[PDB]
Amino acid sequence: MLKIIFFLLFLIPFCFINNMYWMVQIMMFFISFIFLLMNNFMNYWSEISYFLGCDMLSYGLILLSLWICSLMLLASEMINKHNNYKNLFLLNIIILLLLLILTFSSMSLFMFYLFFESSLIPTLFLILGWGYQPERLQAGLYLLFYTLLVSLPMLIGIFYLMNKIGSMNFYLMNNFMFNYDLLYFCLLCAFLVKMPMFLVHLWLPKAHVEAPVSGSMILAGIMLKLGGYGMLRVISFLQLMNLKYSFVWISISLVGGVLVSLVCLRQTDLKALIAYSSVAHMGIVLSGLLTMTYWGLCGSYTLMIAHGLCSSGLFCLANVSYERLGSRSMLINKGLLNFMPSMTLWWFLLSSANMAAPPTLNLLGEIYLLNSIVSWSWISMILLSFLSFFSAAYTLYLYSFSQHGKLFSGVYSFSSGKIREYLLMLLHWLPLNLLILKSESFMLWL
Amino acid sequence: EHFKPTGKSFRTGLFAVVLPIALYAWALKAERDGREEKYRTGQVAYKDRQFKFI
Amino acid sequence: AQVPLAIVSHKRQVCSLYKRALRNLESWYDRRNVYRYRAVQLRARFDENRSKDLGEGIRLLACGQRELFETRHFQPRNFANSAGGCAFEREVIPPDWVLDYWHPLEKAQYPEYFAKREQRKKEFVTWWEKQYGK
Amino acid sequence: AGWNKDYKPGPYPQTEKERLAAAKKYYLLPEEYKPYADDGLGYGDYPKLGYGLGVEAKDSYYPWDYPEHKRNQHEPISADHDLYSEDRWSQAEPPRYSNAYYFACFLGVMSGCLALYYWLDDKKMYRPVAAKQYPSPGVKHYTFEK
Amino acid sequence: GNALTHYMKPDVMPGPDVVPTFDPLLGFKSRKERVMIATQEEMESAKLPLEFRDYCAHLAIAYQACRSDTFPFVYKCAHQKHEYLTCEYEDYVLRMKEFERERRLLERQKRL
Amino acid sequence: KSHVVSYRNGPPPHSKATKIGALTVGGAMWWWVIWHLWHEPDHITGEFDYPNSRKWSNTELGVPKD
Amino acid sequence: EPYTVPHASTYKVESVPQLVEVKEALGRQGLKDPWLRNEVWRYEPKAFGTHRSRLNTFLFRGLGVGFCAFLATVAVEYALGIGK
Amino acid sequence: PPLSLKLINERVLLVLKLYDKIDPSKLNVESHFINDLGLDSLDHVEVIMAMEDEFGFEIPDSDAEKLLKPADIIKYVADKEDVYE
Amino acid sequence: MKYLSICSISFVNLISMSLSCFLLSLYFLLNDMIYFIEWELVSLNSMSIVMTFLFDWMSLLFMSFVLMISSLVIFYSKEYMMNDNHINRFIMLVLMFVLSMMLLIISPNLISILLGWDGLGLVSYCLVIYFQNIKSYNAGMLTALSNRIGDVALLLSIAWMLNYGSWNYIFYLEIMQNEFEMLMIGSLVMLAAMTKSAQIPFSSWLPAAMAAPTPVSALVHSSTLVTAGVYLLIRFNIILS
Amino acid sequence: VLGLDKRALWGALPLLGFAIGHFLDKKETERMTMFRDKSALYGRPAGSEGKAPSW
Amino acid sequence: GHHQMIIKPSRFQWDKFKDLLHFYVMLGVIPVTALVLYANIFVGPAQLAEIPEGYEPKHWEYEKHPISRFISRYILNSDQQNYEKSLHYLYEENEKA
Amino acid sequence: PRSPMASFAESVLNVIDGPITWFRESIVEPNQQKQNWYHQRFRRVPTIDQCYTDDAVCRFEADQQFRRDRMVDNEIVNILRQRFEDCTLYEAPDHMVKCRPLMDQYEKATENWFIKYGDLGGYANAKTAYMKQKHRLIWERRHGPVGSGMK
Amino acid sequence: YFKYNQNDWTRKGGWRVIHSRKQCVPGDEGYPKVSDRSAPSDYAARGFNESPL
Repeated sequence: MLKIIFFLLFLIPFCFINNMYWMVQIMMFFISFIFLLMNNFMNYWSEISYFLGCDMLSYGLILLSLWICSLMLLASEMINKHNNYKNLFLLNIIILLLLLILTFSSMSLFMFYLFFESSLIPTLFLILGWGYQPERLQAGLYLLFYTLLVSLPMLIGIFYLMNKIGSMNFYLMNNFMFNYDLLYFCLLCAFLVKMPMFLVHLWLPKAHVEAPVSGSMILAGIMLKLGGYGMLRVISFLQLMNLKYSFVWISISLVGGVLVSLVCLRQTDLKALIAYSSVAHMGIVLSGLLTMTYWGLCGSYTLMIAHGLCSSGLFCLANVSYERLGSRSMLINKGLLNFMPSMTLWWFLLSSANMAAPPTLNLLGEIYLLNSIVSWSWISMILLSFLSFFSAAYTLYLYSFSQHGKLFSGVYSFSSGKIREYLLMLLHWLPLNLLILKSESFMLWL
Repeated sequence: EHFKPTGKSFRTGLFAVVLPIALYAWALKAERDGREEKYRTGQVAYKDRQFKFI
Repeated sequence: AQVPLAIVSHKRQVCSLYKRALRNLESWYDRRNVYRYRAVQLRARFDENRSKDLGEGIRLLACGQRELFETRHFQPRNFANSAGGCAFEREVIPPDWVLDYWHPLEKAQYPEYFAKREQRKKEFVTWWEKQYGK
Repeated sequence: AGWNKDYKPGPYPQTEKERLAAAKKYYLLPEEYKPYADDGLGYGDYPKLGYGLGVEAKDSYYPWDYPEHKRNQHEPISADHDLYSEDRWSQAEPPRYSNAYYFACFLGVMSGCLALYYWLDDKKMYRPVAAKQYPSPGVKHYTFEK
Repeated sequence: GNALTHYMKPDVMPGPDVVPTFDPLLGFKSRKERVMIATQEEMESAKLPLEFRDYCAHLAIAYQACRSDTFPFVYKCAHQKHEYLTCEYEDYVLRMKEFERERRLLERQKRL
Repeated sequence: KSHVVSYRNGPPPHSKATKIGALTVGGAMWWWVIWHLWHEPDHITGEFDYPNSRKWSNTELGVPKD
Repeated sequence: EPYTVPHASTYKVESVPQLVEVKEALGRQGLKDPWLRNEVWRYEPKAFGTHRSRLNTFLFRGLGVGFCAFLATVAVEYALGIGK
Repeated sequence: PPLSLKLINERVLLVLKLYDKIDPSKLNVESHFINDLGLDSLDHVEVIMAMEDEFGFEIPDSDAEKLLKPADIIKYVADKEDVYE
Repeated sequence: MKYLSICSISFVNLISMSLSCFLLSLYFLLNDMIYFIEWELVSLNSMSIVMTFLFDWMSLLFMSFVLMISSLVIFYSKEYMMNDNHINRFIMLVLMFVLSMMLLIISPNLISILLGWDGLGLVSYCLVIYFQNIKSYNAGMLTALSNRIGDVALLLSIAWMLNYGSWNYIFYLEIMQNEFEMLMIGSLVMLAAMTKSAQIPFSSWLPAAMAAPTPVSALVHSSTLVTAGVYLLIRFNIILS
Repeated sequence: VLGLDKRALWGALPLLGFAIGHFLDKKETERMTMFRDKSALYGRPAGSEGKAPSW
Repeated sequence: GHHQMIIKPSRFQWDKFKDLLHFYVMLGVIPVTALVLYANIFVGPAQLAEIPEGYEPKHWEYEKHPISRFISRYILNSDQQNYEKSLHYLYEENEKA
Repeated sequence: PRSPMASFAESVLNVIDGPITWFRESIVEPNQQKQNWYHQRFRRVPTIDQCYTDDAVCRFEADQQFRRDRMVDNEIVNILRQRFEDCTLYEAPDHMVKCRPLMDQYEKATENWFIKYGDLGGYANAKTAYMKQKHRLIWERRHGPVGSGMK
Repeated sequence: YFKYNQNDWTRKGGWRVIHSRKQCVPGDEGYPKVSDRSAPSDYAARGFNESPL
């Protein structure tokens, strides 16, 4: 595992040498290939190195980050085009990636938290540094302060577990089952925030709408998963307490998913709409996760991988349109099929994946969470039908409205799509399908 | 900026989400408790347990 | 050009109601021989009111319009090639400025055409400056 | 171009001198301008426009600046234009009947024929024949003629 | 015919797909028996569907023998199809007589 | 946008292929229909007589004598 | 050119028996139809036929030939000893 | 196929000549309907309806007030079909 | 391709494929074969998510006519659509429409149906949206949401049929005729069949999809979505009957 | 076809980090040798054992 | 001849992209086809043989396809190694607590 | 080949089979090498009951053993499903009489599977499965077999 | 592929074929033909009956 870490560390100096922007991604893509060869993992931890291991769960999430963090560099070519502190920008991602790799590769719960939040600050610099609109302040704080407010109490819950278990290592924790009501709320309300839950999602539409394209990728790509990944490790020893209060979370997320889907239909901003679509699906992920069944756990792991690639993908396309039309509102963006017809194909495939269209990896995960939820209670069929219905209602509205109609009138002349953009879109979607072939690996982490 | 807890807004917000959540969260708790009670009591033979594989 | 003024004379409200009344008549009685028969009678009903005071006419339009709406067809005819028609503006033509972003080799497939457009561009600016004062 | 902070609505207008500036601020002559009721969920001093039969009922043949939206150059946009848009809940002409009328007829017909069908479920027309005499072991099937 | 009579005077009409309710040998000095032609093995070997495993099986088997003999030009076996239909018509008559018998008998008991 | 256009008039004459084709399509249909009626007239009417249950005698059904 | 515009003098309302049926009605009612000479072109019989001709042709096009082929079909069948 | 301007001049006049409440002599490119030819408003409506069916589209009631002589109608149809030849 | 119309290229492929499938359907009729090939994705809790293909005369034969009609509709469109634009765009959708309907037909597995089933829900939507007028937009939106109800129904049926350990419904339909789970699967699949077939009150969308080009209407309302629901029920006819 | 230049020569430094990273963890496995060929599930049979330990 | 310039967005970038992608995917397909063809035709699969009486197979012996034998032998850690490192680490970690 | 088409059918099957058999016999098979691959065998390890409450290696030993046995037991059900799967296809239309015994084998296996691994969800481990058994047995002696209720 | 590399018992992936019983009709060989598969081990063998182990 140290092979990855020391590779990244020695790539830090590449931020300082000039005319090395493009030589960075290749080193970032090549390491993904090298990491892609060392899959021999199992449910239990493997490749121990001083505190760094990796199981099938951590592997897929790590590999997802390397892929996504590599696409960030492709997407944010404008930073290179205007030399807008590109060297500092590169160092932000290389640091950020290292924090993620450690976070998932950490074997002890305290470490996971140590790099859990620490990744936030590199993200926070990203929003303020390279965001256009003035609201990146008022969205910079929300991201920082919702997270800190609920992560600091989690730190107490972590330490209280040493004095009982005597250690942080995940395997040793699973041997215990705790009965204290507050402790349950000090290790899940901290992750329920970052999922996010419907009622505490108020930061998500602000952070995503204002953050740059690259920040949108990682915020939607890996930050929403750290909440999901964290839960998968800490419901193991909260099984008893999970049964007394699960019905509160399931109802909120399920009803939260439906209500947000209606909110999606009344949006008029591409960035906002995609961001609210994240809350909709993340409600199903959390819902199935708390069902605790074998299906709900394997499925939740799957959907987190698939959704991140998609929602990250859809943020590419919004940036492409915004870069030229200059406005992210739906009213400006119309009939793009008649300006950039080649682009509209990628709009569809990424859009179709978001609505659980086949043969994507997204449908495999969504079939499963749906199974666990139904088994949990037949009453869940009511909204789970509504949520899947409306989860396509806004996706069509997102795609159709922005691509189909007659062209805008005031738009000034702008460049057409470039090869970089097409290559970026392929790398987002094409794995999202081929992964179905080897779901063997990225599914059975239990 | 133009929001105010004017009662109409409260009445709007009350029925909008809070009761759908509360009523439906109540339904989930009710249905599972009834179903759970049978299992704990030992009513359902393992032959008849639904969703064996879930 | 001329942009229509929203204010509509009472004389025009009768005119429009007459046009709508006849077009509605066609939908019910498609056939021309029947249509021309009934359309003639419809024109008669207007001439038996042509000699009336406007204030009385105000009462006429009100019931004249309501009965029309009360007798609207469930599938009114339109012209397929015009506003509201089933086949209206099917195709959308991008703005001219698209052409200028073709790859230079692509432009080589129509060298005459792009040769001319750039002569027009020279004329267009002088035309635009005069029209809007530059 | 400005930013959102430079364009968000001002607080609800309270005075005629304030109304006139507000109407000016949205390119409206002072008679159109009509802020929302300000119950507490109001949109501030933003106008109230549309809310009628919908966008598609606007004159199609007028030479709009933006034909696609059927809107003019600097004209404001209704706060619920996303709902009364041409593809959303709008119609070209007023509906023939009251909204209640349509639901009654369709459901009224449907219920009126659900009961009839189910009342006749017993009185199935059957041809005058006995059941298939599938050969079963140890059972005695005959043929009529001696 | 119809089935309102069964609704208005159910005492006389045996009803839909009526199974016989009187003794089969009643009112008969005797009534001869019915004989199968096709064994279980023969029915299974040709994958004869269960609803077609009635007394007409042997003719149905003969139909497949010929039909498979000239496939796809099955019109060259139109003659064989006539017999199988010629036979299954008889069973429909037997079911009809079986029905009338009960209807006539059911009337008799009402009278007495 | 067919290249042919006619104003207050019937369309132009028809090529030989179109003239023949109309008869061949219509003619081919009728030839099929007639032949089936000739060779299979027993499908429109019942290919098997519907027996008059009433005509049957009480004895042949073995109805006992009251 | 795509077409030629005929002269208004050509169209005479008395040609079409169907339109003339309208005028006697309007005379009885007391009105007059100005836009009547327009409709004449639709009912030119030589180029549009009548209701009867269009109906006979539409249903029975090729029936005469269709029967004639059938007679050959019966001929071959008899010559192949099939009909009996 | 392209609709030549000369044909538009022919097609318009053909319809007007067939209209029985007009004079075939006065009828010319430049004549006015309500002024010269003594057409009523309702009569002028019927003429436009013929023009609509003649060429196959709607002439908006707002824009029919500009059509006060057959030359204007000729220009209108030419503009819609953008045949300026 | 650069010198051959994609319609000309397309037609020969489909007709030859249709003709070959026709020969097979005859072969499967003679022997009364049933072939069931399937590839496996992942398994857990004694369960398996698979792609499955059931080749019998009924599947193969109807698969042929979908190709025969489709081939001619493409060739027909060579002249219907020569005039506007984007013939290459249009036909590449129609081909994707055939394959989706093809996979729907063959599928004997409830999960595998979703592949062709949802693909039809999407590709069909694109064709309806083909023209750029507003009327097409409203038409296309109505169909996808109308079919998306059927899409939702099958998703719940998948969860319920988990109780029997598999999604090869063509094997359990006739031995589990009584139990409540089949009645719950048959209940949901009925909705999925009703929506694609445009029954009451879902009939509204089928007239709306006329906004598509006429070749599309031939493909959607002759050998596809309208017939999709019927074929699904033909595979579920036991519990329904 | 690669389209790589002398700037990629700097790539050796990250590859240097790879080998150093590989070396340490490989050295770590040589520190993991107290259940090596001793666990109940892979432990060697008691007596007549292979000279070189597996892994 | 007689055709009308119909204005459409440029396709060159898309045309170029489809070409470049097709080139580089082929640039990988020919090697792997050579390897998989070389592996299957010349090396071939193993044969499932019963374990001799007292024989200890090396971990790579437990798999069939020759390429899979190669990966597990020189590219990946044996399953025993990860199993028995994990035992050590859990042992030491348990001693912490 | 009594049928005309079947006579043509076999003609094609000769055409598609002829080359591949030759190709298999001519190139692939003759040029390959002899090599044998074996089957993993796992020595049974002590169950969780013998493990102490403080040692983790012994618990880790059993947890992995429990998981491997779970897979074997997950799919021994899968095999039995495929048998009833295959009988229904190889015996239709008269398949009810023949699949009925196979389904009886299947349903019994599921219950034994569900009595052992059932209702544990994910995170099921040797400790949890064994402890379900201890509670199940206690209830059995006190209230009799499940499904009869308590006393 | 469907003649040699079809799915067998030593793998999970790969295409797996379960064909039905051909209609045996008179004139065919041994008309009173019966399914040779009787014991449960016969079904879904996947080539397992002829393995060496």
